[PDB]
Amino acid sequence: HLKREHSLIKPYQGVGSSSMPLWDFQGSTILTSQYVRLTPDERSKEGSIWNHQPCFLKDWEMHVHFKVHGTGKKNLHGDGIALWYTRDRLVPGPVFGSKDNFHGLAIFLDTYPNDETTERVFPYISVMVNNGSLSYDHSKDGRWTELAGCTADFRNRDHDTFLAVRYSRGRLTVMTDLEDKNEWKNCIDITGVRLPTGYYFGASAGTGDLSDNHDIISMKLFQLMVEHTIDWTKIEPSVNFLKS
Ligand SMILES: OC[C@H]1O[C@H](O)[C@@H](O)[C@@H](O)[C@@H]1O
Ligand SMILES: [Ca+2]
Ligand SMILES: [Cl-]
Ligand SMILES: [Cl-]
Ligand SMILES: [Cl-]
Ligand SMILES: [Cl-]
Ligand SMILES: [Cl-]
Ligand SMILES: [Cl-]
Ligand SMILES: [Cl-]
Repeated sequence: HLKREHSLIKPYQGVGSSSMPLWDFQGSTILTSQYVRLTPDERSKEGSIWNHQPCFLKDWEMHVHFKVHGTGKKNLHGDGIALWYTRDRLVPGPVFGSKDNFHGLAIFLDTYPNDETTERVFPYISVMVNNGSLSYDHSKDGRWTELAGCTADFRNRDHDTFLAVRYSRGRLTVMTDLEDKNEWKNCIDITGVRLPTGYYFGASAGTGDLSDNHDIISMKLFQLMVEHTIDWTKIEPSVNFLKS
């Protein structure tokens, strides 16, 4: 149930050949045969990669093989990666290399605590749903708009690191595989998440005074076979909340 057209898999399609590429590469992104480097380990970069077509699956699960790694000493690295399922695509900006006031879903892999009064241990993975009205407060690591999150040790690991994002029937689940255990450990599991079909998958990274290599190695999108019993492209991104 792999959907190849919404995936990035080695050998990358159209790279070193006449075949149709499936992704657009934007900003500081460096394309090599063995990784897509959203930013090099250099300051003040914004790079992204965006699926060349929109996704109309109602129920899906994206697996991302990524690598964040750099030569910054002690805590002097940043800023992280965002994964996107959004109305718009290709616009750079302050939100891990991509535009603010976005429409849809963001999954942030934040590696630098901008918030001087933070309670979190970094890196910190969180999710945000936006109808266009919200601005991600980068200076505060998105504190005001975070729906859920978990600390996650993903930098400079000696083995492969993966993230899974599952969306089906209003349930959004983010899982990690960072500890070389060939298993999905839960990070976030929330319900009442409303997203339309017809949005774009993408990934972006950003660096400022602090930097890191932010690599995407592969992205594999799976269609979930889930029963349904409305115009799904017109659903406004939103979240419904269980009452107290
Ligand atoms: O890179 C770390 C840091 O560098 C600068 O201070 C700014 O660009 C911040 O937004 C960024 O988070
Ligand atoms: Ca941050
Ligand atoms: Cl590809
Ligand atoms: Cl490089
Ligand atoms: Cl800041
Ligand atoms: Cl915020
Ligand atoms: Cl770290
Ligand atoms: Cl390690
Ligand atoms: Cl893990």
